[PDB]
Amino acid sequence: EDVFHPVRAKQGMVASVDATATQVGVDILKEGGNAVDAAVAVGYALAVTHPQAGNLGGGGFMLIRSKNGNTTAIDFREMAPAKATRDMFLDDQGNPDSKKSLTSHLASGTPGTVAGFSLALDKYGTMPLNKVVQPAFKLARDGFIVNDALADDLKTYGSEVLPNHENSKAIFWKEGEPLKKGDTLVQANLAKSLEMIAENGPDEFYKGTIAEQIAQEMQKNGGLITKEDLAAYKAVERTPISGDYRGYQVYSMPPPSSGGIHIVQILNILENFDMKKYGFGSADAMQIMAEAEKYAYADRSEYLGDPDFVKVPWQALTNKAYAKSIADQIDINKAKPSSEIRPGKLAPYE
Amino acid sequence: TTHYSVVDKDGNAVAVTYTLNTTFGTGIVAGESGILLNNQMDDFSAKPGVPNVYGLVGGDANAVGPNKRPLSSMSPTIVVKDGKTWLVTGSPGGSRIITTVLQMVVNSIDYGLNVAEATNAPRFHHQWLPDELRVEKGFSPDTLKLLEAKGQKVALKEAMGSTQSIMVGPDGELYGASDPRSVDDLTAGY
Repeated sequence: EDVFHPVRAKQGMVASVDATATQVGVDILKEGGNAVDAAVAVGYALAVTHPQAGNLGGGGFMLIRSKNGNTTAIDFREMAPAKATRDMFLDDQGNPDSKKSLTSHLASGTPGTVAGFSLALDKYGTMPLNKVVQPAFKLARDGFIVNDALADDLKTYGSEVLPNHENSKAIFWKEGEPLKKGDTLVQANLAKSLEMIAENGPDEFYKGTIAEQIAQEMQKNGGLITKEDLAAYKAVERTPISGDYRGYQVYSMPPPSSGGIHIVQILNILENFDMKKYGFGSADAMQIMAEAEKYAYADRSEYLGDPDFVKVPWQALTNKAYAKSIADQIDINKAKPSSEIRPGKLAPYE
Repeated sequence: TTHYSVVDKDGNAVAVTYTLNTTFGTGIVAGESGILLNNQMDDFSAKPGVPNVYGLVGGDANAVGPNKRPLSSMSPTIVVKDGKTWLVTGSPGGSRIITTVLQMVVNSIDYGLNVAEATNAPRFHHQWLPDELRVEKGFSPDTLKLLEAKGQKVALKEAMGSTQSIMVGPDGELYGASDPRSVDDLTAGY
């Protein structure tokens, strides 16, 4: 009856953008590690097999829900350097320069991935860091075959930045061209970094040799990340943002992410409509959702930011009465131009 | 960004979304560490009212500041049914993460699609500014004409996201789905 079939398993399962990383996660589960152990192992593996986004030099979020229902969020989003300033990306005329925030050394925030994975592993995992890093270490040391996904990304997106930096080019470029499908990608330097983290712990990244390498890279090229920045970084466990949609409870990331709040806000709006009745791919369902989305993004532009710096009115934004006031504005037969939509007035729902 | 999901034999679940921001980030490796550096700073509002790479805008709340965490759209998500973990999902896509995940939830709850069906279904997106109803290939010409008649400004663009999800059955059985939009990915278990 179905055209599309899910993969099935009776014990454990891992879903990721990379076959190798997924298999690393499954093997960890088979060895007895829990979901967190496997998640960290996958995260480290992707930092090697999916350099496009898997990383040690970036940041992210983790949602954890124990078998007992305990649900929590881990914020390991990058922190702007201590020397960062409000107008740092403006040119002499006062206009933002996308080059500065996307391709220069000023575009980087202090990495939180290593801190986040260790916070989760130490509190909710069962295996030592060395054990979950080992798979990634071997992949970096011995290398892996470049597949279609990686080859395509290196050629398309990589060409715009990788060959412009000596150290990056030495790793991802070959014979003057991006590595091709079938080639073997060995990352010896990354392997060393992984080995040191495995042996010395997360401090290796934030206070050790890696920290020194990051600080120097920045200092020599006009970047701002310093050793003080790295030593001051910290992942933060925060309460998830959640809601109730037709009896289902939805949990996602809280500020510094806008995801949880707007997903809940929009679901709150949609709850006022008989979505099932309209059905997937119907003009009515798409109309209602497109309109609801407008109000959420308008609110996003005004009320969302790092909660440690600004008070986010999350209660009001996820308030069902507020959602109802928005739903009553949606005309299923007439879209409202964005020019007529502004951030909502939250006072009545504070 | 890349997202991955995990559910173990005991029923514990984890959803992780992490990133360098754009593909390969700055493309800058940190010295001899072999580690690529992120360009997450573009997620801050550089100037009130001016859009960033994803067309998102801001003001004081998301303005750049020392030690501040730039606003994200990353949404690792878990939906609970009958008191138990039911759907574990998430996806990359910058500003589109919110709507892609939203659609996974709506597809699962309102349309009763299995995890693979919800994953392979086409996606649409509207982020207020720019004022356009972005759509992927896959929607009926009849439906798109009705949307235009309603006043929507339909814009056919590149595929959106890469959901990597796991749905948990009432008996603990696991169902998973990788995204057709991403080649070489995998959902596997035991």
